[PDB]
Amino acid sequence: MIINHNVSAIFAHRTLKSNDANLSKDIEKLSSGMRINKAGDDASGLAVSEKMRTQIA
Amino acid sequence: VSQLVDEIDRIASQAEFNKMKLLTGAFARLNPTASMWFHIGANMHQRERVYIETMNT
Repeated sequence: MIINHNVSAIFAHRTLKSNDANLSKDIEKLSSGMRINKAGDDASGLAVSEKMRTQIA
Repeated sequence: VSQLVDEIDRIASQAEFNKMKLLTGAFARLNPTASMWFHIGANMHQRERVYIETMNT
């Protein structure tokens, strides 16, 4: 086995970072209660909600 | 009666959802300015038409 490179560990951490990223995006929604808290989740959905909040207030 | 008839016209022009007028006859069947379609599928031609008739005095 090649000992100067650990490709199998590379795949393990690369997937670990992606799963760690999506986990953080779910703590926000549970701690806040709103599906969209930052831009990027849904640009159109955030815009429509604010215009609705204009009518509500 | 003049007060009541006035309110109905006021409601028709001011019935608005997401900056779209509904009860003024915009989405009628015979001569509509806009046709409302809802996306209830994940494919190309999954569309069903919606009609809101004129409801002014």
